[PDB]
Amino acid sequence: FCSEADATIVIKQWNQIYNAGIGAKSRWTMGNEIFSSLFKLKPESEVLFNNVNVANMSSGAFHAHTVRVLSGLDMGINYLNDAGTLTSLTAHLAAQHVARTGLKAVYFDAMGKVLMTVLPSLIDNFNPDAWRNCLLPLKNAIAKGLP
Amino acid sequence: FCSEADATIVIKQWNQIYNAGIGAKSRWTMGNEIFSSLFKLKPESEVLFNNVNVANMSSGAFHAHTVRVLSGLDMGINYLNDAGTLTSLTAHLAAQHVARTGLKAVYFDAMGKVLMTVLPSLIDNFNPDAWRNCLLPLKNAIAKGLP
Amino acid sequence: SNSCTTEDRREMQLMWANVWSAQFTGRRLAIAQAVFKDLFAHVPDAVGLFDRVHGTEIDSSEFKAHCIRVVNGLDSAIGLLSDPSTLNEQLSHLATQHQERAGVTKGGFSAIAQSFLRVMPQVASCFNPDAWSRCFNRITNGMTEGLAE
Amino acid sequence: SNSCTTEDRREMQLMWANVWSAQFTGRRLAIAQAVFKDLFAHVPDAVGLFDRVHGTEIDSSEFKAHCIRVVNGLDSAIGLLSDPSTLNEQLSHLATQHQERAGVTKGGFSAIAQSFLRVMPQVASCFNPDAWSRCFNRITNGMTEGLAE
Amino acid sequence: DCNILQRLKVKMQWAKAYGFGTERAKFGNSLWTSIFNYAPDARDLFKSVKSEDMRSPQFKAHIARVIGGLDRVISMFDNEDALNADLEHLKSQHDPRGLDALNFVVFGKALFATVGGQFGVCFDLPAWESCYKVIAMGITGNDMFS
Amino acid sequence: DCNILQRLKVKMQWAKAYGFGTERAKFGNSLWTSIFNYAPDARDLFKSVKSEDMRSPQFKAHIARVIGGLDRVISMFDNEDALNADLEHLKSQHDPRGLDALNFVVFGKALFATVGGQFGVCFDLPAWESCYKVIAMGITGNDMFS
Amino acid sequence: DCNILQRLKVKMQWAKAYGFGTERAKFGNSLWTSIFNYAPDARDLFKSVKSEDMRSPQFKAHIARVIGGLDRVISMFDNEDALNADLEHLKSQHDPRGLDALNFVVFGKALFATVGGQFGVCFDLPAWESCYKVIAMGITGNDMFS
Amino acid sequence: DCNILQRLKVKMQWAKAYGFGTERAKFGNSLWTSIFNYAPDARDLFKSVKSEDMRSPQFKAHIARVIGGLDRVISMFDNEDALNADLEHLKSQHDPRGLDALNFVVFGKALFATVGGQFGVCFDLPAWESCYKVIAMGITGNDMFS
Amino acid sequence: SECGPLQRLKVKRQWAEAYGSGNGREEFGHFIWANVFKVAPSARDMFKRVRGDNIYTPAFRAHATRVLGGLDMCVALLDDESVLNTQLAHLASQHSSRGVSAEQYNVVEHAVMMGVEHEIGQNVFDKDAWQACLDVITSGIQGN
Amino acid sequence: SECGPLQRLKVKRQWAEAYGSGNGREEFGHFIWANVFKVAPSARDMFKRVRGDNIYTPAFRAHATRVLGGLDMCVALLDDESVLNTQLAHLASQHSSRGVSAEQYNVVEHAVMMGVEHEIGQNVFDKDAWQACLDVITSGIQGN
Ligand code: HEM
Ligand code: HEM
Ligand code: HEM
Ligand code: HEM
Ligand code: HEM
Ligand code: HEM
Ligand code: HEM
Ligand code: HEM
Ligand code: HEM
Ligand code: HEM
Ligand SMILES: *[C@@H]1O[C@H](CO[C@@H]2O[C@@H](C)[C@@H](O)[C@@H](O)[C@@H]2O)[C@@H](O)[C@H](O)[C@H]1NC(C)=O
Ligand SMILES: *[C@@H]1O[C@H](CO[C@@H]2O[C@@H](C)[C@@H](O)[C@@H](O)[C@@H]2O)[C@@H](O)[C@H](O)[C@H]1NC(C)=O
Repeated sequence: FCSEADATIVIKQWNQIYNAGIGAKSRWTMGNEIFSSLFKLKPESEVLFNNVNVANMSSGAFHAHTVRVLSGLDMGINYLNDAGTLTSLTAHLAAQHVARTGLKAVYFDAMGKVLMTVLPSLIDNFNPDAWRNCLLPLKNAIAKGLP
Repeated sequence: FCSEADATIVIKQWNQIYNAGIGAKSRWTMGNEIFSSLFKLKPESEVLFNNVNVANMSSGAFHAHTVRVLSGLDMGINYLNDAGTLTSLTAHLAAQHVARTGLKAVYFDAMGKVLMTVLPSLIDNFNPDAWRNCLLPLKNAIAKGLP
Repeated sequence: SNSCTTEDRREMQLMWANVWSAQFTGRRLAIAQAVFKDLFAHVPDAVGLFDRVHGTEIDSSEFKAHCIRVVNGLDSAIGLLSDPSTLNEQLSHLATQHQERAGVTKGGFSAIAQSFLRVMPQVASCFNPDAWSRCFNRITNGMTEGLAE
Repeated sequence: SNSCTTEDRREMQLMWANVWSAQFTGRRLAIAQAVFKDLFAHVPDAVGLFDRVHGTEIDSSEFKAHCIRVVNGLDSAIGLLSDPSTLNEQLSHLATQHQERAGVTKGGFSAIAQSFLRVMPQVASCFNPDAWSRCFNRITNGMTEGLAE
Repeated sequence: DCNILQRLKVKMQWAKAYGFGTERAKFGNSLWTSIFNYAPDARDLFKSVKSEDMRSPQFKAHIARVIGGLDRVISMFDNEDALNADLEHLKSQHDPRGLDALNFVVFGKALFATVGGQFGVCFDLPAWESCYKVIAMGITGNDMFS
Repeated sequence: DCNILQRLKVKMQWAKAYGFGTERAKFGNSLWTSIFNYAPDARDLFKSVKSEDMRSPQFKAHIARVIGGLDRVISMFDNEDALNADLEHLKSQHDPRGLDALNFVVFGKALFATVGGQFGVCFDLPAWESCYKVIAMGITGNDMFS
Repeated sequence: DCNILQRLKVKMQWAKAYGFGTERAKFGNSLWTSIFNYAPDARDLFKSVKSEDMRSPQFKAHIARVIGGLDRVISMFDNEDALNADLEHLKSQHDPRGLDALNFVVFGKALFATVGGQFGVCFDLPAWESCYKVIAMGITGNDMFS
Repeated sequence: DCNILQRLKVKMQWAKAYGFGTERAKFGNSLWTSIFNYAPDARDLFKSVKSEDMRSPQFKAHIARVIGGLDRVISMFDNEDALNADLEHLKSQHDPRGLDALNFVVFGKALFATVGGQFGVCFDLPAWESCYKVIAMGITGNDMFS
Repeated sequence: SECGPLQRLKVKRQWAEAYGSGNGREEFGHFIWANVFKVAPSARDMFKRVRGDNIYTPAFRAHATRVLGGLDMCVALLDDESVLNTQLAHLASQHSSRGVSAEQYNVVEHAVMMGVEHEIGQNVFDKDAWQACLDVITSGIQGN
Repeated sequence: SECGPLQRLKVKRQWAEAYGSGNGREEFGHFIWANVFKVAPSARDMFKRVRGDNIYTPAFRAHATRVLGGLDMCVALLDDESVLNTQLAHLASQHSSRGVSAEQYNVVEHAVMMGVEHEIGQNVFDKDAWQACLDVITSGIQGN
């Protein structure tokens, strides 16, 4: 996936803005910013989130969706040094996405650029290279098998 | 009397302005300021120091009086962590004062306010709470039995 | 002695920091609102002292902003317990802010002191009620100097 | 992965600092001139890209000053590998400096990359070619964004 | 029960005992070692994630998802709308498995022991009993958690 | 229920959380700090031992008596005759004080959090719940603890 | 003797060997352990302050007053007026006790040994012999200290 | 051989292994311990500087001059004019001694072993073989060093 | 730049680091107001009651404590538009009769920014986020 | 004072210490340009393309990297008159169309000097050597 020193940087900068001691309001604030930006790069994808009430991004259903997305992203980040477990974790995330009709791999490319865009606004001394070396293997492993 | 951490603060701030390596001129300067202030709050008490030539506060007799007062105050401060010995030391100081005619306990209250007033002008980061927690048990133990 | 000692001061700042939220009012607002709920349910005539900040509507923006101010003033005082010189000045400022208000007395502070004694163990870990109240009283003592009983 | 890792970055800065001279161009000038000698002897038509700085006369003051500039720009980039945010900006500035010049392509950088791979072990102690080229390529990747193949 | 103060208390003590990085996996391994020791029969329920070997990347992956689920649910303790929505989502995943609700009771005991054994003496067990009921109630719907 | 194997586990985990010397005093202070934080009103029940000041010699003597009672009861967990004789004796000391049996529920919660927070992650909470019931039943006689 | 230089020297070495806080009491205990070892008969003179037990708060209090007296007198070494005035005050307290002046000689020996053993090799014994004479002369008035 | 890159490389590794202060003398003693161990016959050539005792100030002085000579020559590796001029100066000092050139080969082996054993694995032996040839050629003039 | 949701989050965390728990608060406040009065000595007169002449006094240190507490309340409320506006209006009334210029609010603004940077380091300080979100705060203390 | 052979050697070694290998370079450049823009805020406008408004941005930090690299090349060439003049002329053309005043070159000069002193300590800083040898550099960037 990515090196231990790179993974160490990513994990530390991530806990900085995301951990168990952070109220969910900042959780879905980040989630709303991330997904609103995804719908601006790829408007065609907003229809895929109709089941979680994307029509109202202030709803309890969509807040919960973004929370479990960021939680899954957090789970992958915190297992960067356990490559065997990360493989299984990303394989499961891939199955949870391949089954969803309308998802193209390009949408995950667009999500990657959103993360590379938003996170520097949130993170002290954001390291885009350490994040690229680690997120891109994550992105592909989740988009593995996507059209 | 007072807690060990409070006593530690008092003792340290006291050695700062009073120790064995300090010439007696600064000793009676502090003593003159302290007693001049006591005579301004309670003028009735200046008559009690006639035996040590309070009429001339530049005299060798009155300099010596203030020196032994501050020395006794120093002795009590440096035994704050030895409560059993401080009890005996203050009991002796009480006997040396109860025997003196004309002394009211209110005079020792006034002395306390003088100390709380003067010492901040002399001491770096004077801690009035740590000093109150320790001096007030000292003051009462010396004024114990006074009218 | 019942005096707020250097030890008691360290412990209170620990009990407070392990609950205080440095970035979001969610934890401060909850503690404060819970305290005044306790105070009002024990002192009914106190709600009318906060007519101005909508005391009857604890979830209004006006009372939310007042709760934040109260908790901010307590936070400043707890931190200034390390610097009693400055603390004494700040407690005087708080006193005159609670002065010239009929109904604001020394009896209401004893009541809110109990309010905190019931709220804090529900949200604070490793709570020491003895060391807490000795320094809480030390704080309120400066806040109630020129107040009625 | 072939990615320039945090580890590879530390190693390159070590390979570079153990050769770089902080006070005298003698070591910088030698490395740079040796690199372009290698590049010209492998890419003959490249010399004409440096007509302006007397590429044919490697020992002229004009090409000496150009070599110092190239090595200074590489030194800045290697140091900025620790701060990729700033690094990305600096590599863009270098890209536009190599843009709008016919003959300056992505093929010349692959050639000079080999030039460095032959020069550096001759002057650097403890040289790691794997870790060096992974981050050298990372650097040239930003320098060749809007260039022809 | 599980008032707003207990919800904050639970969020505090959870964040501490849960920690960062690989300690998270150690917590999760301890949580599940306790569940299978409290109820050895529950292990056969997780053959789809290779509970046959709790060191396998399959079961380690399951542990991560579960404790990640606890974390996100606890993080939403202060927002009813997002909380219930996610609890409904967890219920829709667990209902087709036809799980005996008595194992969610077992899960709670193992969670209390793991958090409290990691957090120390100041563990607020009543608050965790109350606020776990809210979680198990949302996932199962069983009034055993009333 | 509290069977013989659970009795052995509790004896073993108690011995270890309890400790030697001044650790017992620190253990005892934490248990009673937890009790009065779990239920502030229960503190007024102990004015006979000066609960107003918990570092007073009168209350520290009470703490020592209580955790001394816990230790000796737990030690006799494997002899029914001796154990029930002592529980009967403890019941006779507590009954004329008219105590609400719900306070013994709170006591158990604090005991679990104290022992568990001291002993660590492998604390057997089901074992302790079932066996403390045996103690609380022996002392109060209330079928709450049945 | 005891010129102004020796008075400053004595003030320096006294401040160092006397120290701060509880070390002061250790110095004082050593000073008096030496006096009673040099002259065991002198111990019976201090039954009013419980010299029967040098660890008692009564004798510890006496030690503090005495070494505090030394400190204030040494501190006034550079001001004749204040010095003699305080020495007269000490004389008025010691005269009614009818003390053999040979014990003030013993006190001096014990003081030199304690200060020098605490201060180290650079102890100026002649200066301390000269300037202690000035002190004992003011308290006793005996020309043995001439 | 001995191009400009190898000259810089040699200057780098020399500066490191040569060090500062007394380590310089330890390097020099090791260099000459090796020469006399590689060729015991060479020792008799240095009776003018008391090679009979390598610890004597006479031979220590000789060691210092030699390694100081290496250092200044290596320092001038990047300037042909100064280099050859100093090498000619060394040649005029060594020629009247009628030295077998095979001992300059021995000197080189001992120098490589000492520098490399001090500098570590990254020692560039080919570069040191090439650039020492340049030095021995300038001092001896022998085409054995071609 | 704009004080959007992301900038409010960054400012929140950076303030919490700079403001801290309470130990460095006295030095934090001192650094700020030593800067304010250096850039604008004429501002001292408005602080007559709190010893603006001597910022080392306990009287002024308590004033600096109140100012920082006011900033803390606003920063903590940057994600709560409704409540933030209420508190900002309270601060506005606390300054209404004092004639504080828009130039002076910018001076203190710059001092607060130099103080946070001095507290957390230039290496991480987000000038755009801090400038935009303090503008939102000061502009609300000035009514508008 | 004159920038002779000895002063060039001293400046060389003192620069190498201050400029370092690369770890303190971001702080080194920041200290310099925080001084420049404080002494002369009006100079910010010439740096519009590199975010002169916000010297914390990666855009300006890259500009400060280039400036320091330019100084490094000149300092390293202070013992090489011919090559130094060539590089100084290159810097001159890089500033030719920008209208940089002689007053501004002295401002940056003073900032560079305060930055080296801040980096190596006032205890060793050679003001005469640095003043004389930076004059030689700036005067060559201004044509003459
Ligand atoms: C780092 C990037 C992403 C991660 C870690 C991630 C992870 C997740 C997770 C954990 C879930 C919920 C699974 C569950 O129901 O338990 C989810 C749902 C979903 N994700 Fe992703 N996701 C990512 C990016 C994307 C992208 C780029 C898309 C493109 C449209 C996408 C589309 C969806 C959809 C449609 C759902 C289902 C929403 C629903 O429940 O109705 N995700 N994702
Ligand atoms: C911290 C406060 C005080 C301390 C430690 C203290 C201690 C002493 C000491 C050690 C002496 C000399 C005893 C001796 O003769 O050996 C003394 C004398 C005396 N003190 Fe106090 N004192 C204090 C405050 C006061 C106050 C407030 C008064 C009120 C008038 C007072 C009245 C006197 C008098 C009248 C004498 C006798 C003066 C004389 O010798 O003629 N003292 N005190
Ligand atoms: C530790 C306890 C308390 C603290 C730290 C505290 C602090 C504060 C603070 C900081 C303010 C804001 C003043 C302003 O912004 O001008 C305030 C206002 C006020 N407080 Fe307190 N307070 C405490 C207890 C009480 C009690 C017990 C009462 C009444 C029984 C009370 C009554 C009031 C009133 C009436 C106001 C003004 C209403 C308003 O500003 O709209 N406070 N308090
Ligand atoms: C790591 C590799 C390289 C680095 C660090 C580098 C860096 C630089 C720098 C700093 C300059 C100075 C620009 C200025 O002062 O305005 C420059 C100029 C130039 N470079 Fe590169 N360069 C590299 C590779 C190449 C290659 C491979 C080529 C061609 C195949 C090339 C062609 C040029 C040209 C034509 C100029 C301008 C001529 C002149 O300024 O007189 N560079 N380079
Ligand atoms: C608070 C308690 C619990 C939480 C938060 C929780 C959460 C989760 C999560 C997040 C997943 C992964 C969903 C997915 O991505 O597909 C999952 C799967 C599962 N859970 Fe739960 N869980 C809890 C308790 C339990 C209990 C007590 C049982 C059974 C005794 C159970 C049985 C399962 C099974 C069988 C699976 C799927 C295994 C597989 O994928 O093969 N869960 N749970
Ligand atoms: C659950 C296990 C408990 C044990 C092993 C235990 C043990 C003891 C012991 C050994 C004594 C001393 C008896 C004596 O010598 O006079 C005592 C006294 C007492 N206990 Fe308990 N206790 C338990 C629970 C409780 C609870 C939950 C309460 C009330 C909430 C309680 C209330 C009291 C009171 C009021 C006293 C009398 C204190 C006094 O002497 O003034 N006990 N207990
Ligand atoms: C430089 C030498 C000495 C100094 C500075 C000194 C000082 C003092 C002081 C300050 C007191 C306490 C006065 C009071 O507060 O009542 C005292 C008491 C006393 N001193 Fe001295 N002393 C010295 C030597 C001696 C010697 C050598 C003896 C006897 C051999 C002696 C016998 C006593 C006695 C018997 C008391 C009173 C004991 C009591 O209160 O019951 N002193 N002295
Ligand atoms: C790179 C190799 C060498 C260098 C740089 C070198 C350098 C020097 C230097 C600096 C001196 C001192 C000249 C003076 O101040 O009088 C010296 C003296 C001498 N060297 Fe060499 N040397 C080298 C190799 C050798 C070898 C291989 C031999 C013989 C096998 C040799 C034989 C001598 C002798 C006999 C003396 C004079 C001893 C005396 O003064 O009594 N040298 N050399
Ligand atoms: C920009 C953010 C500011 C904040 C957060 C702030 C906060 C505060 C607070 C909380 C008080 C206490 C009011 C009270 O308790 O009565 C206060 C008082 C005061 N402030 Fe500000 N303030 C700010 C800006 C300014 C500026 C820019 C000035 C003047 C240049 C200023 C001048 C004053 C004055 C004169 C007082 C009255 C102090 C007294 O005499 O008691 N404030 N401020
Ligand atoms: C005194 C020593 C100086 C050095 C070593 C230096 C160095 C440099 C360098 C290397 C560049 C990069 C040019 C490029 O790549 O296109 C640059 C750009 C620039 N410099 Fe300087 N400079 C100095 C003085 C100054 C001064 C005093 C000013 C103004 C007060 C100034 C204003 C500028 C401007 C406006 C740019 C253009 C930046 C851009 O928009 O890309 N320079 N400088
Ligand atoms: C969007 O939702 C906002 C938030 O309200 C919460 O979520 C909605 C879905 C309801 O469940 C409500 O009870 C919650 O409090 C609303 O403020 C907003 O009006 C909604 N927008 C529209 C267009 O309906
Ligand atoms: C008060 O005393 C001042 C200090 O003089 C010293 O003390 C007096 C008591 C004499 O002992 C003298 O020999 C000392 O040098 C005098 O300067 C001052 O004049 C005195 N004041 C009065 C009114 O007599």
